[PDB]
Amino acid sequence: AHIEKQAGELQEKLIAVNRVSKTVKGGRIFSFTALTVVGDGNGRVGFGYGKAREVPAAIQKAMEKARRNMINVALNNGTLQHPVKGVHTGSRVFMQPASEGTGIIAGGAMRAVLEVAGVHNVLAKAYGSTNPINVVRATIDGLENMNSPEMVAAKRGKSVEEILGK
Amino acid sequence: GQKVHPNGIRLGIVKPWNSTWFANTKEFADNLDSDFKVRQYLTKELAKASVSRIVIER
Amino acid sequence: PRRRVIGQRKILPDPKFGSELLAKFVNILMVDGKKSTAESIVYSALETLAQRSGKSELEAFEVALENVRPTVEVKSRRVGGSTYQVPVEVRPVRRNALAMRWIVEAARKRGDKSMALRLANELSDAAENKGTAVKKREDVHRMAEANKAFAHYRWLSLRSFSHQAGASSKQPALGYLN
Amino acid sequence: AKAPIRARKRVRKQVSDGVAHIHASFNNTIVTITDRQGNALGWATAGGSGFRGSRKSTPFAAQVAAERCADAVKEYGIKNLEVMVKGPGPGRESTIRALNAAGFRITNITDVTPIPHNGCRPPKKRRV
Amino acid sequence: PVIKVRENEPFDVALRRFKRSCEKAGVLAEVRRREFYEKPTTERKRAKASAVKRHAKKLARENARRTRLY
Amino acid sequence: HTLRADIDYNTSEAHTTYGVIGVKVWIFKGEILGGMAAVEQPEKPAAQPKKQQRKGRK
RNA sequence: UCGCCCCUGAA
RNA sequence: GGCUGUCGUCAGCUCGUGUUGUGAAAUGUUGGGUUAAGUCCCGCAACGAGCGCAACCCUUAUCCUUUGUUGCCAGCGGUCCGGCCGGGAACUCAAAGGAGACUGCCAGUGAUAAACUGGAGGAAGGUGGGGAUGACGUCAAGUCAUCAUGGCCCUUACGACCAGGGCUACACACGUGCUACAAUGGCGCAUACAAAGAGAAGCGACCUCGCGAGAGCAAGCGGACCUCAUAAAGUGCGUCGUAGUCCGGAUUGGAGUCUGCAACUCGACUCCAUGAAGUCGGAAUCGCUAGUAAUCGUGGAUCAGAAUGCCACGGUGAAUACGU
RNA sequence: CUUGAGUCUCGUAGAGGGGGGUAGAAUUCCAGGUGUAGCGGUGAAAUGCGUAGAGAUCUGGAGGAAUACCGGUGGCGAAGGCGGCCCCCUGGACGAAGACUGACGCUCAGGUGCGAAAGCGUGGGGAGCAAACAGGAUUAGAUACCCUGGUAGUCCACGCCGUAAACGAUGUCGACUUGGAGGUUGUGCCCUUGAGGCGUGGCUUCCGGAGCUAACGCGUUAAGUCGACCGCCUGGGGAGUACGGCCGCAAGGUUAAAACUCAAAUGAAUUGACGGGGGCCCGCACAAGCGGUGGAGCAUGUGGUUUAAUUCGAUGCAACGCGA
Repeated sequence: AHIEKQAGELQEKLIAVNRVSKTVKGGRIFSFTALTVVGDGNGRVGFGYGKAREVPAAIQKAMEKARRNMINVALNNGTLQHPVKGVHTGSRVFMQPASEGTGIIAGGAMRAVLEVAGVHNVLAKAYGSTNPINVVRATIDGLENMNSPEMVAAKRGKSVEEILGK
Repeated sequence: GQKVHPNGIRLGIVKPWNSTWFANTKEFADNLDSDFKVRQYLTKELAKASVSRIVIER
Repeated sequence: PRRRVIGQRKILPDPKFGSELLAKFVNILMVDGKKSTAESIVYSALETLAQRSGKSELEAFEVALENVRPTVEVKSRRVGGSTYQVPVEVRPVRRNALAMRWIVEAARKRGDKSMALRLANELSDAAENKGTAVKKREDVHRMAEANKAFAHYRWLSLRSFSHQAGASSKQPALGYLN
Repeated sequence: AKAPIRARKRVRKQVSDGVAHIHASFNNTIVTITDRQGNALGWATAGGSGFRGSRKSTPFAAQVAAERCADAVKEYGIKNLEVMVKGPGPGRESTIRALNAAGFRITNITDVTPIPHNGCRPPKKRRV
Repeated sequence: PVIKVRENEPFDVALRRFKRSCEKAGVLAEVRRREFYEKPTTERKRAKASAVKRHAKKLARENARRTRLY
Repeated sequence: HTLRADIDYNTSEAHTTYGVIGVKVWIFKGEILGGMAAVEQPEKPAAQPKKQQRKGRK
């Protein structure tokens, strides 16, 4: 994709951070992996999974890859414009728009991912097994998938032209 | 053990010796001991400069 | 597991036969890696043979040994399809080795003074098959010709036979013997 | 090999022809030459040759038995075979070939072999 | 392992190992073992699995055939 | 294992209250140039067909 | 084809 | 901590970047050929790169170059006939430096690729042979006793020093070696050739004495000088005759030696006597594919003074390998 | 009203169901003949069977059970399930023109019927195989797998029980949504001038797109996208057990808990590891050879034991002539 870490407006942030393992021929190795997001407070948000032998380069590489998995989002107000109740992976995702005068209200991944993405008055919820790692798939289920007033308005405008043409 | 440290001829005719001297028949022992002793006190009393390595030529 | 050809030994001609075959008969009669002490007995026993028998210098060994060597040696390997150990028809080179070895073995079953006199008299009785070193032959060759199930490993081999054209009886094995 | 010799007391049952029965069993090999009047002349088997184990069904074991049998029919004067190969084990051309190479020739290849239509139920046999 | 059809010509070794293929196919080897209806029928469906896959293999093979690596 | 390169190697050790921490620093300064496999003078082949001898006869 | 079991724990 | 063993001299082990997967991860590194080799070639979402293999380093198999003394001796002389002296540097030798081997070349085979099989030239062909080379790691493997060090403990002591004793007890068991059980040998005679190291707390020629070990006398030597050093198996002869012996050598006693301040438990060597078990070893189990095995000596370190050990050096010198 | 459903007509194919006849092969028994010292089994064996004549082989007769090939993801049925051949009675499916009925439909707790195999009752039948059982074998033991026999049973008739990993682990019905290849069965068309060329329906495999899924995969015959109705689940162990009811002749089946106890149980997939899993490739790993050790003595270490001390550490290989 394209950069989401941009001078004078960058909004670096992290999500997960942990270690994972592979069982090698000898002993067992540890790969320092982590999820990140850089925002701008205006959308443009992504995610990356680094692999490293150290925690700093785990976040380095994950923010490289964050820019390579940027998704665009555009909105008005401090809240998302459309509810998306879609589910990606086995973590169940829900997402309402909500009037200003309320917080993010979420302790999971979607506390921080729903901050960087220019939203902070959104109300969201999740069901199913607790697992922050795929709460992050609310990139798919709300930011990537959306509707906007001028999208729906051009449905109503497309139809009129066809009747005239015949 | 895990690393056996191969350096025993990397500092041979591949890179210079770090204490080049000669000794005769009954001098072998003496020259050995005397050199090493000096270096202990030397390296300790100097720490205001960044030691690349002491060497001696006898 | 074995890569490339085996070694070959180039050895000297004898100073009384010119042979490398009967140089290999000094080699068998070496002990403690001494060819010196070996060569003694060899010639000492050559003479013993010449007196006690007719023959020739290349018949005192040769002919006598061609009555000690079997043409089949039975080796070992657990597989056989009956837990059998298979006959192996030996190459003419390995024929030599067997008989040569056995004649020296036979002189350690004797105590008839020296070592020359031992193997000499033995070789004199070994050309008419009335020795005791020719009776070693009569167990290797007796076995082999009275019992066979060949070099096939019967269960493994049979599957291979069936696939190729349909058989259960002996043929080349197309499939694995693994 | 090690197979016994055989002989018979009659030389009056010949017709110059006889069925070569072969039962190439997975655990044995029987070779029996019956006359073409359907009355025995000779018989022989691998176990009587002296073989034991599963080396009673082997090619070698089948040959020896075919030749033991040959000694038991020679005195009548027989020189034609009506080969009846049967059973699943080896020895199924071992016997044939041996006979040919023993002053007989083949004349007929016939099939008399049990083929069930499942009027009896098989055993389980081996399972180790 | 043979059929009733005869060979009347001189032989020491004759063709009778494709009279094996006109009789035996394991039909004298099923007399010492019991099976369920399930067992042999599933095996038949591995010889028609062979035949459908035969077509599929040819597409894969064609790419390899282009280049020389043998 | 390069025999045509200047393989450096020295050690240090700390002696902290956390235990002892060994240090090993291996710098591969050369890569195709020695320091005693290069820059040296051998001697002989002097290329003279006569090997001098004492003369006179007695 | 030659049966053949049994094995306290955190690096 | 440092050091080391270990699988393993294993051909493996990773990583960056991209792509694939929600992820763990994967790809690469897999496949088709091939090599000792993640070796090389081709292909394939892989493209590159690092470590290990290999690589470059030593040494040896040849031939050349220097230098010729304490080493060599042909052509040249002495002779004392001995490289002992002059002469000659040719030769061997030493040991510094080069020449060389790379599937380089020839043919076939192999995708026309790598490679494989024969061939040639050569001292040597196909990782030439042997060293160094022993990865990243795993085993909380060992080692606080080589040394280093966090904590802990001892403080007219657990510290320190000395004389005596114990480490070499002992009724046994196990591991690793060595020596025999013999004529291919033993013993007696005579006789053949070594290499590589060692050395003024040393080795010690010579000559004298001692059965000997060794002692006295003393030259030489820090040295291709001199000495240890007489190599030993081997070899030509004398014998003995298959016996527990002319095999074998344990045990003990007495008599001596040496090195030491002093050799009693607890030094080694020698002399004479005594003369062992063993007549060639079950179940089982281990090493080894060539200058190796086998066997025979020699030297070295440690060492005032103790090698069947370790470490190293040469002599003689195989059997067998169808085949996995 | 006809698009849903149903009927009529005409054909089509099939192991659909039930009943009754009929053929041969094979095993077995019995009888006769021939021939003689073995047979049979196994990795080896043994029990068992044979001179009172077996095994094999041939001829005659009899009986029971099952129908080689056929034969295939081939076919049919609601499912369970259903195979030689023929007749009789009888069910379902599908297609083709039309013709007719006119939502008459869909599903379903209860209820009712159908139920592989074993089992049970009653009566027939009994060859082979085989629980049980008895010898033998393997094993330390082997009440087993293995071998030799062998009873109930399997088989037939009737009734009963109603279970099964009763499976596509996938409720049934209706509706939709890319396709490709094969199989099978109707029917229309095309010089049918080609066993076929082009369609269009029914059924059936394999592949796979989108989509779905946590993934494996499913994938127009869905686990896709919808609706209708019913059934079930709501942590695991406790337990498909107890208790009561119900059903059964019984065996049991059916309905179906709780106390108590635990922080997991579990599914799919990833990498390595292991496999008496497979394939591939090497090494004195084996085969083939050569030489040892364990026997004996001595040398050396260790354990055990003893001692005032036998200073300490190492522990298959990788400790135990090791540190020393």
